[PDB]
Amino acid sequence: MNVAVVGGGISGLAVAHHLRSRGTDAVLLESSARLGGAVGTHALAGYLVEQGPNSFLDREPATRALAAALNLEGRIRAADPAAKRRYVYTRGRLRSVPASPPAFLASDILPLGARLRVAGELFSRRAPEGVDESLAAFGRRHLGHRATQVLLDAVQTGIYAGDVEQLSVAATFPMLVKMEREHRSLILGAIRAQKAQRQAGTAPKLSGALSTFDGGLQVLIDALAASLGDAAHVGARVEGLAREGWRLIIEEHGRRAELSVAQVVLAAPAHATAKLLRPLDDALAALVAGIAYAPIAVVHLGFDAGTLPAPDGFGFLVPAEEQRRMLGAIHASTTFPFRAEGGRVLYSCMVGGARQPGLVEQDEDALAALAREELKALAGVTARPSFTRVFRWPLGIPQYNLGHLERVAAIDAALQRLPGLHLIGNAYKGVGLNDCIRNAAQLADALVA
Ligand SMILES: Cc1cc2nc3c(=O)[nH]c(=O)nc-3n(C[C@H](O)[C@H](O)[C@H](O)COP(=O)(O)OP(=O)(O)OC[C@H]3O[C@@H](n4cnc5c(N)ncnc54)[C@H](O)[C@@H]3O)c2cc1C
Ligand SMILES: O=C(O)c1cc(Oc2ccc(C(F)(F)F)cc2Cl)ccc1[N+](=O)[O-]
Repeated sequence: MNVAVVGGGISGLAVAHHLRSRGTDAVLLESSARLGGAVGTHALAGYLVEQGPNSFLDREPATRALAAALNLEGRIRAADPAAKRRYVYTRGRLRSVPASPPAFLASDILPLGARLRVAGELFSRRAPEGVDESLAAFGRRHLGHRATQVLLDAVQTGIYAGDVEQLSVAATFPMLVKMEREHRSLILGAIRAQKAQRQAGTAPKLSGALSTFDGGLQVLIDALAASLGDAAHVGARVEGLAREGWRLIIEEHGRRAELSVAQVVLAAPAHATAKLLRPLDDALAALVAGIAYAPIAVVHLGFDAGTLPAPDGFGFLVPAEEQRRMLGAIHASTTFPFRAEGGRVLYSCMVGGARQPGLVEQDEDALAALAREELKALAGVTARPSFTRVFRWPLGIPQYNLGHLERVAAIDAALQRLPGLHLIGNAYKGVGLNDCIRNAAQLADALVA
């Protein structure tokens, strides 16, 4: 009858909520003093600043179903007035990322032969057979070297803070690999997909717009916390589990307690879930423990109204070949004007990632100085900030590197030999908010069986 959920980030919260909304009592245990995990918005100095995540793409049904179940649909906010441009630092300046194929062919984002080579994606050679090919290898084959170096590397940085040479395209971009399987060429697949839809409606159509909530993504967290209420325990570290069924040893209020449930859902990060799995299956815990994370810091810089202009666009990204100490920045106030009061301008700068993890081990003063130097060199920002807030995440973002899918497949096969045990979270089948929520609901539905 009962389920324990371990971990209270978006995945754990969404699993417990979906179980309870279908009449399965779930208890959730969070080791921290607060729910949310990576998600957290802070009201400071006239800003709403985001701990980690800033937005979701309003294209996932599960996230809309969850907002509806939580009476949040009217609190969903779209991606700013202007602010539809993306920039990439390449060849000495911030350069606008073209949004259409005709704008791309006329653009200076890449040299002429390299743009012509992107059009030659029509003639892409077959994928290597039976090979878990990298993102960078995938790009060279489809796009050319220049487009991969600067453009695909940028896209990858904004989502995973990873290494383009190490990421599995099949794990990181399932839909690109599927289109490749069906159509070889991505351009061909798109032409054909447009033909298909243009040949022949109850619920409203999802815009795919870059979205958040009126008070940040904290609104979603506060709402899950209020929905679960007593069923979700804060400052409850799980330090053991074993068969009996399933018994959890919990450390709440500085003391030991025990809990007995029919089924356990582990929604903690790979390193923490591996620690719990070790006494049950050493080989399984090693698989789980082998999932790499990339460290990441966010440096928020607030500016008094008038001291600099409002930066155009959602933000910018910087390719690894540029050999810079910053990954990119939002443009938080341009994108979402409600997250800053009285004309104040907020940048949220991202530092670290897979290729420079050591920068995240620096102190906040040094990270703020780094962000200011880089923002000067790349964006031309000379003004002095009146606000500074640094968050460091050095358990960082899961890296779906070569061999990831076969790892997760072997993680799944080991879980079958352990009835009533289940994994969920950003480590396995999707890093983003939307993936976590969709995967969370899908597990919850399958448990009521
Ligand atoms: C800076 C950055 C920017 C991001 N931007 C975006 C973006 O804008 N869009 C997007 O879609 N995604 C974004 N993400 C990714 C996304 O936010 C995360 O993948 C997601 O929030 C992770 O949720 P989770 O529930 O799976 O894990 P977590 O949030 O890490 O939650 C796991 C929880 O389990 C707890 N725990 C660990 N051990 C125990 C224990 N033994 N007992 C009890 N509890 C335990 C931890 O305290 C933690 O709170 C971003 C991430 C980073 C950090
Ligand atoms: O969403 C992006 O792709 C984007 C992300 C940025 O910052 C990050 C946000 C989140 C992460 C994450 F998720 F990897 F932690 C990395 C970075 Cl560099 C900056 C700029 C952009 N952009 O499109 O112009």
